[PDB]
Amino acid sequence: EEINNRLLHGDIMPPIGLTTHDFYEKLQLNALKFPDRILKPIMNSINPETNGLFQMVATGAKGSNPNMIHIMAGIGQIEINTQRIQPQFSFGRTLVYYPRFALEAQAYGFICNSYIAGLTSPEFIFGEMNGRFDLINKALSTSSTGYANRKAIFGLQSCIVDYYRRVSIDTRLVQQLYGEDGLDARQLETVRF
Amino acid sequence: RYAVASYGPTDALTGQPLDGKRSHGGLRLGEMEHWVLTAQGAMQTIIEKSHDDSDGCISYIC
Amino acid sequence: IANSIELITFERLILQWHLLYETYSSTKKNVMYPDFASDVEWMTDFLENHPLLQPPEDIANWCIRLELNKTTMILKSISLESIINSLRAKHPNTYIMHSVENTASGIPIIIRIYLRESAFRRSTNTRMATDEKIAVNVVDKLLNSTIRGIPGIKNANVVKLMRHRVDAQGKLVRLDNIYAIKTNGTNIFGAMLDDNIDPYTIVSSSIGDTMELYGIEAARQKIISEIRTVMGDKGPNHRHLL
Amino acid sequence: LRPQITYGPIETVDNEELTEADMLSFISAAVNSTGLIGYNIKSFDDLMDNGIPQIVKQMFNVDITYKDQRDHTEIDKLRESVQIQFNFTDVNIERPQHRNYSQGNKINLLPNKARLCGLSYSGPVNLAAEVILTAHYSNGRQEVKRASIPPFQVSTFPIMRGSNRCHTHHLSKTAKKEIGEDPNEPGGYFIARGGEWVVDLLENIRFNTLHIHYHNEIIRGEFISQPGGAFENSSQIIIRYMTTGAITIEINSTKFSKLRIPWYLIFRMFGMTGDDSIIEQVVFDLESNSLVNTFMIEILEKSIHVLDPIFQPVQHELNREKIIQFLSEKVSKFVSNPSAYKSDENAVQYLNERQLTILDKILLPHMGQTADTRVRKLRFLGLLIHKILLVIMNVFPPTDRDSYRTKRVHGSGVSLAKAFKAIFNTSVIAPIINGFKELLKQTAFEELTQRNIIEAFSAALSKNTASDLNRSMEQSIISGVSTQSLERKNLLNTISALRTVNTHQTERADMMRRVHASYPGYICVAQSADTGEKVGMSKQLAITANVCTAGEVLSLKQRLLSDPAIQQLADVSNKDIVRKGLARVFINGEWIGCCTNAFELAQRYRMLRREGKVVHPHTTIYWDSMVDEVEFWLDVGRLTRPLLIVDNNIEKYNQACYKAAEARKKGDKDWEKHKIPFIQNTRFTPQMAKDILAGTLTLEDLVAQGICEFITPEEAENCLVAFSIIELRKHKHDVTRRFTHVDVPQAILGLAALVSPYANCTQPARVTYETNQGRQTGGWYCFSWPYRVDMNRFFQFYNEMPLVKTIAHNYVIPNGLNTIVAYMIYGGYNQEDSVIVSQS
Amino acid sequence: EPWTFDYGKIIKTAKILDISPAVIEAIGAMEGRSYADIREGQGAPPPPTSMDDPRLMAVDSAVRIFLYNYNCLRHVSTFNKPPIHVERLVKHLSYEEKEDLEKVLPNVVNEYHTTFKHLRVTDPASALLYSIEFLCISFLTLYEIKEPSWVVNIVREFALTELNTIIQSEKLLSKPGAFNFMIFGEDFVCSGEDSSMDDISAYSSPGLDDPFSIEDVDISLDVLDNLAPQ
Amino acid sequence: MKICKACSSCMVRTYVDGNIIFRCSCGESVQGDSQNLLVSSKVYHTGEMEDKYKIFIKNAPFDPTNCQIKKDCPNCHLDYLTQICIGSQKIIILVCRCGYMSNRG
Ligand SMILES: [Zn+2]
Repeated sequence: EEINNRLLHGDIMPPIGLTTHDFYEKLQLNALKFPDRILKPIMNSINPETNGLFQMVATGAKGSNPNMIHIMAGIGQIEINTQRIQPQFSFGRTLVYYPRFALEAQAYGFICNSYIAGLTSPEFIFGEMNGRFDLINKALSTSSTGYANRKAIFGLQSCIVDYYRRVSIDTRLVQQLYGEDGLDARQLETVRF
Repeated sequence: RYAVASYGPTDALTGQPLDGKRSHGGLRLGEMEHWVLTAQGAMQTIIEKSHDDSDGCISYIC
Repeated sequence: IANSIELITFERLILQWHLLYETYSSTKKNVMYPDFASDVEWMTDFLENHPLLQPPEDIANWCIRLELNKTTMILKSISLESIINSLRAKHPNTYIMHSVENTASGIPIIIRIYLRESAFRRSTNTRMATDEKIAVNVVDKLLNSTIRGIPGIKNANVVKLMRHRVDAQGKLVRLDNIYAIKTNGTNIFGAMLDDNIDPYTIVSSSIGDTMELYGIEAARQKIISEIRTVMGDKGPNHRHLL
Repeated sequence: LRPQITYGPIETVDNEELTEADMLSFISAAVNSTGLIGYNIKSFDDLMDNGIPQIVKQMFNVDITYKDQRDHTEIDKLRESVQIQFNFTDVNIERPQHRNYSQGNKINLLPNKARLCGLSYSGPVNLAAEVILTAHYSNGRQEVKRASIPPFQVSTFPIMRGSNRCHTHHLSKTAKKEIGEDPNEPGGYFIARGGEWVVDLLENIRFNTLHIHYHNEIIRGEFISQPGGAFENSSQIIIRYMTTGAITIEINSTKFSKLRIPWYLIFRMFGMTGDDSIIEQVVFDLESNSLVNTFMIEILEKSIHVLDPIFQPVQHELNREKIIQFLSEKVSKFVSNPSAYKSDENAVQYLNERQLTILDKILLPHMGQTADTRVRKLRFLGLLIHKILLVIMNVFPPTDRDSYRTKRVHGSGVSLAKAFKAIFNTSVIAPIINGFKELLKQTAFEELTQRNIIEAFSAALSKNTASDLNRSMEQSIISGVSTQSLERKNLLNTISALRTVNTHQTERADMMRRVHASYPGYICVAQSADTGEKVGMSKQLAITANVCTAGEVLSLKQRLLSDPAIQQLADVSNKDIVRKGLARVFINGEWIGCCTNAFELAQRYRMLRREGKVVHPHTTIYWDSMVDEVEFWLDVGRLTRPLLIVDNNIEKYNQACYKAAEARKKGDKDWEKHKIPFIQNTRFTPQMAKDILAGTLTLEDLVAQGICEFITPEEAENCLVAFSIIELRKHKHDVTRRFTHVDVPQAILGLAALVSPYANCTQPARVTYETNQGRQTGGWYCFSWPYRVDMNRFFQFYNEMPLVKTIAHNYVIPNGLNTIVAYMIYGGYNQEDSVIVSQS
Repeated sequence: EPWTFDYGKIIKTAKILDISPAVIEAIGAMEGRSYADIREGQGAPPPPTSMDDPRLMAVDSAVRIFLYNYNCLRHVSTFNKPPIHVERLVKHLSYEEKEDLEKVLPNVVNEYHTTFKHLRVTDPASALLYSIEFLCISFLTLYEIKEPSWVVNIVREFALTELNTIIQSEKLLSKPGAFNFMIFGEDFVCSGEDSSMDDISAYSSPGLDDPFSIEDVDISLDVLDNLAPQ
Repeated sequence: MKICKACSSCMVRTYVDGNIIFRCSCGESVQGDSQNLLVSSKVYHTGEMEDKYKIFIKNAPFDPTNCQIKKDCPNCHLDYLTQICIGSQKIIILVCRCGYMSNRG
């Protein structure tokens, strides 16, 4: 809100290389991040000796800290391509639920509620916008990888180790020694000098 | 689930098993499977599957 | 230095430009465009303030009138003389006049470039081009003139990075108080020509730029570095990048 | 016209006892009014009763001429060509029938017999016709023979199950249950070759609107014009701005063929040959000093002097007859010998009339189809070029390809009409014309009797082509008109399949799969495929969303033209529009007039829609505040949902502010007492919620009482909606957030996404997973399963209502069991998506 | 200045062309009518009431056809290749006389375009008559010119050829009579209202690697659940 | 452009000896005096200028989808205003139904 008051009074001045729109978005994205102390209320509610959700996360079995924060404290800002929700509903409106040129952070994907508390209808729509990207990119992680995998293999499959530990294409050197050390990648150990 | 045999219906053109459980044919060891078997150096497995089990034959060249 | 290295073309300081078929009028009796006839008022001040900047004899019947975006001149901190001097240095076959760099809103700053006869002697290899097509091309090359920064780079930030160094006692220490310039866009040769940049330690992310200027062995190290960046933290062994 | 009804003051509405569970009664009423798939039956019944008869009686008039190849007598030598002219006068479609193989009369064919025997649930089509044959002779004499043909059956048309022509429409639920039909299913599918097929809803762009897209062309502006009605023929024009500086208008239709014309030639062909007025149609004023006009004029001037190698001979021609004659040579496929007819002063007159008749009906047919609208069409064509050049200037952005403000959803009625047109011509019109050609070849024209004409018409439609109409309709229904086989995984799948919206570059392929900001309330934000190429490709209707039918466009058009606030198009000059700042008014895309105050007109007709007596409740009223345009939409294919209207006291609040100011300026120290508080509320009360559940209050009564109204995605851009009744109460006295409507939160989800309990407490991507898993769940897949022979169908014996159920279980049977589940580690056999089941 | 419609100019002009005056009055209105009806004046549509009536454009189109072709005669020397309608007229002339015809011929476009715009917006009935009377007045000026002698028979022939061509081209937009339909030469002729030879693809119509296709992924179609995001 | 006085066509521009001559396809030639000395033009930032949003700013107080702000109108003394934000510089304009416009418009 303080950034919005500076915007309304014309007190926001971008640095060289940024427009006022970009600097304002940079200020809003940085201002809407959860602090480290968000875990004080979370860890005050839980018993680490007995809480199974915390033990699965803390030991590394499953889950992360942002998963517990999302469930228990709040989801925060929805970011798509490192940006807030773009006004896509008729020139300055993000949804039919918010006015045009709305200034509040909720209008641009800031989810204030957690999953335990439940999301309102606009928060669920912004959550579905972010979650649809995961489904789209998972489908693309198969097809787009296959295109790059098949072209990489056909360009490299003729590289074969010969009796000098060199890598060549039927006679023609690609490497004077494989990996420049002549070793197998399965036979390495990290050692400090 | 599917398991077939060492024998069954084959394609008249390629001589390879028919496709899938519906045709009572075989299963595909595709292009990526041969990449993995080649990366492992398992060439006798490739002869067993791609030649002895798919459509391997004898060719005569002058 | 990062703000010094930022490509500002003359085109991006312009609100609008008008191509006028006019010659030079030392007096108030020659013909001008009606909408811009009032420009002659600050022309007389320009003559009375530039005794050695007099209009030559070979001025053509071609004028390009320019309207500067005062917000961009303020946000980018670009003076009027920096624009004028940059244009006069790069375009010797033109005559340039301008109004005052006034501080009052609603009074615009006008750039007027009169072409010279030598501008219409150059284009001979394409004999099927009239003066209108030549003058338009001159307008295009005037707009693309570099006012500040090196060509090819949009933004130049300032980043903090850590590097190692050997002390006088032989100890290797990681120094964290080092500031770099990570740019947006690649021009190894342009960054190389700058005296504020170390030329021996230019790290471009472009393989083609590295290949052209440095060679195939440096481009080999560049392919290794750029695949590593994409791979991330679970990236493969180094011998697969090799 | 002033609105009449005045409602009671909003200050006295008592809603504070409304719970969010009471607001589910509004969704109940909405679903009861629209049904779940009722639009499908309505659309097919509209096709049966109104669409096909209109198409056959109006869009299939045949008028052709064939050379006489009979040269055996003196009259045969004199006769040069024969003109075959006919049209159909009566069209009827009956209920499906079957022979029974008793050499007796036809009997009724029930859907289960069609399913078992692999038959087609198709009803007979009966047609009547009038034939006129005219033979022409060398001297210039002609002979005309007319015949009238009694009704005959041409073929059979597929019948939607549960529709008017379905036999399960005159039966009761018990009788439906006893003939092997699922007594609880609504229907909405076709039975072809023993299979069940769903003709799916198809996304199409909105007709009579300009869709401007960037691409040697720099920009493109498309415009599909339909002369009014879902079943009319459409004609698309593409206005291209090329890199060469040219502007070309290409007209694609049933007659022209992908031919690009310089834009100013279209104006010249209609008598507008002066350049200073052709430019005036685009810039609206030659005497304007605006910088937008300078950009427009500079581009238009360059485009005139660009050499088109195809239209060069008539490029400088100021004689419209020579331009019409030139284009008639290009688009007439039978003119293969130029200059052979130019010596004939009657063949040139034939070509000019043939061209003008085509041009009047094919270029912007929605603005008119006669000669008197030529200048009117040119005013509209200059408006389209004006809009396209505004995007070129980067004043305005191109069209959003994903938004539903400019999209339409077309069901079986529309889709089967387009398939019918291309099949009726191929397998009815063609055999009849060819049969008449052979009748004339093997017999003299003057010998022919009326019995010979009737016989040649009926004989030409043999079993070769009678099967063709039905089989081609079956192929269109099966091949996919985007269709899909009906998969009876469970009852939820069947309903979800009938509410599916389908569609016909890497950056474009990702963008069309995202959820768009226009979806909430119309397209379910959760339901999509979670894996594969179909992620985000099929869309689901939200629970309260419906598909609109075409309204009475003529009734509203006559009222807008009888309205003193609207100046008719033939009474305002292009100068008068721009110098007086008038606002263009459109109805279904047709520019009909101008008004001085666009906001006042839209608000006055929105109030007339609340009574519903003068303006139909299903009328879209859009006010483009960016350009001051009022758009009325009544066409088929709009998505609508009911929204509860929010009223306020902003008029009294403003007056109290004025009275406080008038007291403050007079030195009064108690000026603050004159300000009243702001109040905004909905008129929906807890008693209305109780009356809905008692069955004594419907959605139509709520609409008729001005409590709710229907909103379209294009009208939704004039709406500020409170997402729930809790948000409305939080802002009851907030004058800075004045909602136009209040939403019921569950309306943003479809039927399969509402199965998930506490779905807003789950990660939203997992709700998408459940929309898929809930449709693949075992259960009572059909209530008539013992009468069916299906493939790969599972009937789960025991099903339970969830202990925590949702509103979705009021409309679909639940599928599953209330299993006791322990959330524990037990031996490691439940890891990585594994589960331990009780063997008992 | 107060303008009025004079019908004697139309009678005078029709007398010179030896045609019925109803043909002059029906410029722009001959579409859909037999030439005999137009000649007799039968079926004449009423005066325009709308400023968007295509008849106003049609008659204004004819006026500028006359004025465009008349100025081509005035500036015949200016053309590098004078048009076909002028080359035969001034073929028998020397260069001095061909560069002439500017200072001897009258300018007959005095105040037309301004007056047509005013009348088209104000009263479309008067605009239709103004443009017909202007066309007849323009013909009479180029007819009753008597000095000098060397130009009298060369501008008078053009006034006949141009005005007849305007009326002939408008006649070509009328209803045809009887003719052989096979003169075009393709064994068939379709009318403008025929639907038998309509484009079939124009009904089922509104009017490079696939990023999501598994084309280079060699995976079985019965195993595609291995790609589920879970 | 230049419009021919007889055929009302768009005349072609040519340059000769410091003069602009308009030549039409009908043979008519004219000389421009002052208003024809504009060969070409271009304006920048077209999607953010004042003339782009004139109708929108005029209609802003009546559109019920616009953001409102709790501020007194200095003219009619209404206690709320309509706040709009245009351009990439995020220019804020407060408008009122009476006709008041911050930025003095
Ligand atoms: Zn005010």
